Amino acid sequence: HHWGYGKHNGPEHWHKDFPIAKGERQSPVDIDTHTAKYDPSLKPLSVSYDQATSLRILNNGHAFNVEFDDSQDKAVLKGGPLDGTYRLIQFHFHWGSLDGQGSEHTVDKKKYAAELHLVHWNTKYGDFGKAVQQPDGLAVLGIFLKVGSAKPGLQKVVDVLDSIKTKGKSADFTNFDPRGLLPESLDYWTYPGSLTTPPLLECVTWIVLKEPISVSSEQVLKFRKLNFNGEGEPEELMVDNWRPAQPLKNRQIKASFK
Ligand SMILES: NS(=O)(=O)c1ccc(NC(=O)Nc2ccc(C(F)(F)F)cc2)cc1
Ligand SMILES: [Zn+2]
Repeated sequence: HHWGYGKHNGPEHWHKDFPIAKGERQSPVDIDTHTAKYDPSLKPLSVSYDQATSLRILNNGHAFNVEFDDSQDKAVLKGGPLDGTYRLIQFHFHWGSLDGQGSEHTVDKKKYAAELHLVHWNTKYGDFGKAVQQPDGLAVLGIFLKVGSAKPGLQKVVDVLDSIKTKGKSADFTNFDPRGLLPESLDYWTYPGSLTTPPLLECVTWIVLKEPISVSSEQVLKFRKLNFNGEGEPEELMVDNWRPAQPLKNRQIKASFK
């Protein structure tokens, strides 16, 4: 209820209301590239976003979510480590106050400027709320952002942020094509984990792409102008909305590539 990313309500406090914060399959994690093992058993990853139907963008006080119509199999993720069909429901990002931090996952302890999460639920469970109660309910495709060249397919997102500055604001966001946020390669790492925000449910198969996308400094600067607060409340810039790496415990990270 009053969780956030500050000193007084941040990740080190979450366990009091959400004891699974100290569980056995929490996310994010550091991806040690030397220890991850290539797995021949992985099937090809299939990202099928041609019929994706975006609807709205919402500042929820923690990030902003671009939401999709998930009432039919329009935009789906299949293959890789996944059994069956996972429907896209929303994407969001986590980012930093500085270009050297912001990602949730790390790669050999490297932090990226931001991380995109494309969230999908397993259609065998009928709805998102049921899926999050299952160990294989969700698949989140995570994509790192580094600062360099602009990402043209992100600009429509950046340009609507002025209209959702504060918590609880939303705006129409139709006809956005999430294909424009992907890198060229679908090479990935995968492991079983959790939501990275309360309620921290252990329901996610994480698929983290190896290739980052590049976004411009100007693009990420606009993310940092958002607010965690509601309208008419003291301004708190929406920055550093990332959970740090958690203990790997009894898990193995698998690579799709040699
Ligand atoms: N950072 S992360 O990728 O691990 C992650 C964290 C929290 C969530 N939660 C939701 O998407 N919640 C949600 C979606 C959708 C609905 C619906 F509208 F269907 F009720 C109700 C709740 C997802 C992902
Ligand atoms: Zn996330």
